[PDB]
Amino acid sequence: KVFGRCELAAAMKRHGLDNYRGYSLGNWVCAAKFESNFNTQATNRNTDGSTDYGILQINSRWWCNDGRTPGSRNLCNIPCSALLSSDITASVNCAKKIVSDGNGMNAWVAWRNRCKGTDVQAWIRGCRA
Ligand SMILES: [Pt+2]
Ligand SMILES: [Pt+2]
Repeated sequence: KVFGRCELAAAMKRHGLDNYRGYSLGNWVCAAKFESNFNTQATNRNTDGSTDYGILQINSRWWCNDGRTPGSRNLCNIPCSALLSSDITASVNCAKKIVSDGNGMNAWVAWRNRCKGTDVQAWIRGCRA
């Protein structure tokens, strides 16, 4: 599924991301835009043996188990295929775990590089809610 920005904002808001650990909703929508282009099926298969999965491009070395990545920690306790679902709940829950395990949104390179310190509210501006 490829989300619209406002639809994704509403789904993320239903799952408690607005102001989760001090990160406003627009930050999360912006991260998804630049990680995956809002595409729940996105994958990036890396040369290090790992793969990035789903709307938030969560990596298979630390966070989810794809069976094939050296050094697997599976800290979200989920198969990586769960992060390719059309509903975002597993990706949201794992994103919350990523932050809970010592990280800011700095854990997402696209957030640091394309959302950090910008007008992230542009991603929710004009959305119904
Ligand atoms: Pt889909
Ligand atoms: Pt939730």
